[PDB]
Amino acid sequence: FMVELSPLRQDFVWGTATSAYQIEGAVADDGRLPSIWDTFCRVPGAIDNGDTGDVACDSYHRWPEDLALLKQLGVDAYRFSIAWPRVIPTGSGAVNTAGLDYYDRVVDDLLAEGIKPFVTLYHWDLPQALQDLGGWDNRDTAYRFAEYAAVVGAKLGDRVRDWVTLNEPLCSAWIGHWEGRMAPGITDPAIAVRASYNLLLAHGLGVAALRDACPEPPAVGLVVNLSGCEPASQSPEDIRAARIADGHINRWWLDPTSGRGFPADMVETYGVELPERPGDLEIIAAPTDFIGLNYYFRQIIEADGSVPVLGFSQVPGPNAEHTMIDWEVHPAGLEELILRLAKEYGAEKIYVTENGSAWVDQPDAEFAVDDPDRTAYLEEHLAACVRAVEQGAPLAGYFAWSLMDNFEWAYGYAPRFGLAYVDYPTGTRVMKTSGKRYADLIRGHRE
Repeated sequence: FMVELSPLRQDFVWGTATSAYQIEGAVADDGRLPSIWDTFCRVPGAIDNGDTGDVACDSYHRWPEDLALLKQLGVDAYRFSIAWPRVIPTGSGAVNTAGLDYYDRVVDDLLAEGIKPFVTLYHWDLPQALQDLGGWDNRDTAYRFAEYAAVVGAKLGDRVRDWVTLNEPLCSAWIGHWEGRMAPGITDPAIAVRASYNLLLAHGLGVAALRDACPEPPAVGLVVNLSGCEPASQSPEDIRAARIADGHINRWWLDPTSGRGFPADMVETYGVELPERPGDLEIIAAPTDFIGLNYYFRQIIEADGSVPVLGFSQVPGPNAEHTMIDWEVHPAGLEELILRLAKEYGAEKIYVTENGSAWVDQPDAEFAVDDPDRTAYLEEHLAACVRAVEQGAPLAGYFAWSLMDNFEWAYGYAPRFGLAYVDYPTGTRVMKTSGKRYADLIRGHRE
């Protein structure tokens, strides 16, 4: 199968994405202080194989090697994140000049190569100093986030025009504070629900901070990892359970940012008093210029009385094709979610801010990798994007996760998502077949 991209407008944005803790390393260099992910990597058992982000791809010191990959791809845009503890290391007060200078240089270099920066402010690396004050269960953290947004926007917002406040708040809130599988490893539904609230408040305060501080008017959006939630059977119980999952995974984030309040069925499900103050709903519903869809899989849901509060469990998806971390391959789910954002939520501009897959790579001695399953996943999901556009969706671009292999959180380095292979001992990056195919597809679209 070879995807046909001609239905996409010529001003479609072709991109690829990374995040700071996953690639930068240099965790103690040039004024950086620890994040909650530094701390989590010191907890025995938290990360598969005892991996850490201490070195990762060493992109703090090897940024030109990333830029070389970006030029080889011919992407129009690069989505990367700013490390809060590199810029305001304690989360309050003093700005770390050297840290902010790094990102200033990245922006200039990208623009010199004709590549637009898409900047994520928060990609999970909360300063540990703020976690020591209660983290996202302290409303003050949202105001610290807004201050950080204003610092970064004032510095970069003459050149950076495209901004993400938070990446995947579901992961920060539910996986970081309910499941405990991501930093800070808390397992408490009440803390988790309050954290989800303060995260959404931080999003809204951050939108306002960027519009106030950027020298040129910013386009700002939230990034959410959505999954269609489908019942394992047509029993009334499974249908209802899948709808609760839909609230937990999708509507909890989309409804209040769209001005529809928090979904009443989920408020009743959680039974947690939201830490709400007058005016907060208007802040959370701050007007945005796009919505960022991260998509990897749908979720098949069954009713499950053994799961406290939620009463549902994910079960395996039925498609034969699964990635190395057992994520079902289902490109139709990407088409469907793009259309749901356009139709049900009236989204005026949608980006696929992440999509990609991890497979076992077999490099040769010079790190060349032929990755046919990663390539096929890419082509099939691009075809789903094309179908959504043909049905009227305002899809403005697509960002491949990821530019190169990197630290995949509690999985460690085992799942390689890169379009380019990374030899971690040397930092050598070598484009895989998938990345070369992506470059060919971009070129063919522009021709």
